Amino acid sequence: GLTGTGVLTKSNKKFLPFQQFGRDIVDTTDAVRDPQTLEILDITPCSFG
Amino acid sequence: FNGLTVLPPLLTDEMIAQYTSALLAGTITSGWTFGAG
Repeated sequence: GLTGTGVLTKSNKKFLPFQQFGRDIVDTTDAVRDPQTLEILDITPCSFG
Repeated sequence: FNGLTVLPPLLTDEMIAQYTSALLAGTITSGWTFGAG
């Protein structure tokens, strides 16, 4: 259900066994979890300017 | 972010430091003569 766009890379975040996604101070999604692999992935906005 | 961009300044800190050093040198070597000629 969580939709968006960006680049998916590997991060060193240590989530909890009951956490799904992560948010920052400005309340924007920057990290999710794989429902099939349970891997820590970070989301970065694509290039613009 | 969502369309917010910060523009860098034109003059770097090294140029401001050079300007300050030149002002100090002109003050300690000449005084008040380099400002009017």
